[PDB]
Amino acid sequence: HHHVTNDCPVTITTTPPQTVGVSSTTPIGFSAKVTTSDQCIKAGAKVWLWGTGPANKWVLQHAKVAKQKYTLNPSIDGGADFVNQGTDAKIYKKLTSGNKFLNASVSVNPKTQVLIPGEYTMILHAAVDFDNKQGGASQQTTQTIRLTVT
Repeated sequence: HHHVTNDCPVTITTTPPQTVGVSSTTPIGFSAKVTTSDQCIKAGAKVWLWGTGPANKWVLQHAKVAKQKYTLNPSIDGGADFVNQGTDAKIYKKLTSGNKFLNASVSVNPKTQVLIPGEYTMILHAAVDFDNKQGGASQQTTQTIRLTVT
């Protein structure tokens, strides 16, 4: 029903960098949150979050060794959805004035997923879809989540 004349921002935050010991058994949480401007929410903006893995799953990737990685399936807030009823892990949410954030998280369980020392990064992509004067448009950005082991 509405279009904007300044493109919607895509505003993502993530968990700050974490450090853990190789022998820790505690679950490690990582989360991301996406929003946009109040005017874009009024206009009907839809925000997105996705990873770089198969089916847009989130990948915690060792800096040195290509094959060392964990592909993680996200959990999302109750107002968000997965693409195609969950056949893909890409996430979207139509924001509203009473519900302004898309929130999602993953977890590494050291008990089932072995912890190797070193640096890990996890790339997340976020976007916002809206209409401007030329019709459908989107802006996207990226942020990298970090984990240091031992």
